[PDB]
Amino acid sequence: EADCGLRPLFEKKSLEDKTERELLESYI
Amino acid sequence: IVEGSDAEIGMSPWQVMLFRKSPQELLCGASLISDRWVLTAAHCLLYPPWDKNFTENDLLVRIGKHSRTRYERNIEKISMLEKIYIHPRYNWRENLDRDIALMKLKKPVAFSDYIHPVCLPDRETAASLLQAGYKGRVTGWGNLKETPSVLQVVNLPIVERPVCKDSTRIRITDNMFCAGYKPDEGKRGDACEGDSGGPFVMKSPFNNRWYQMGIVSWGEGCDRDGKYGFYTHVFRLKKWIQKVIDQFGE
Repeated sequence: EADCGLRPLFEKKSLEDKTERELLESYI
Repeated sequence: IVEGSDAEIGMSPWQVMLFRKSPQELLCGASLISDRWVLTAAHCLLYPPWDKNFTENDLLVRIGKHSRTRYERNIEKISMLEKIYIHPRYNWRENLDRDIALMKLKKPVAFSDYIHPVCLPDRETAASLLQAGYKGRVTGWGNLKETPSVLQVVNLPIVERPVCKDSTRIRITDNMFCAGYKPDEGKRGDACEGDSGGPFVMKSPFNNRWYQMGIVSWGEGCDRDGKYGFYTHVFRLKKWIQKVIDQFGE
């Protein structure tokens, strides 16, 4: 809840998921 | 989930499986918003025509799952339901307006690599992210076609309101948004039957946290050209969510 939205196996590991970039690039 | 791919392990740690006790049956998807609270669609809990009017001791939640069928020993956590909460103005007879339900867990879950809550959006995040052309992410163990062994993942662009409204005859409300690719965009993907209650999430480029903007609610068929999956507008109803959760002491 205070640590929400941060995935232990991804954001907390500084690892990009398979299709994460598809979301970021759509903000243009 | 139609026209998607397998989830990575820990890709959707807020993913919750809504499960019927007797008979043992996968019922819906759901989202984990705290160690104690689970968010889902109301028609998973209350849709009388399909004999859906479940009480607390009828259901259980399975949290941290990846496999659809296989029990995962030290990974998944099963909890009973203490109390079911359905929106006061939920409308099952017409268009599934306010298709949102909260569930209080008897047994709070400990966070792990496979279990972690999703953020609910504040006003600015919802305004900055819930915009047409912006892509979100849908997850579920629901149907792969109209007619999975593991959790399925699809990324879908939010569709502007006029196009959502024109695509269907069913009445559209401001408590809904639709998502999916247009026929002239080539790409495809959609939620399907069984995916309801599942989160429609978006990653913030500002604090790089994941926010749940929607709940898989309804649609006409799955992944059809000129048709779009409809999602419960979580923030529009965040006033109800706040009242339910903030009621009790920790």
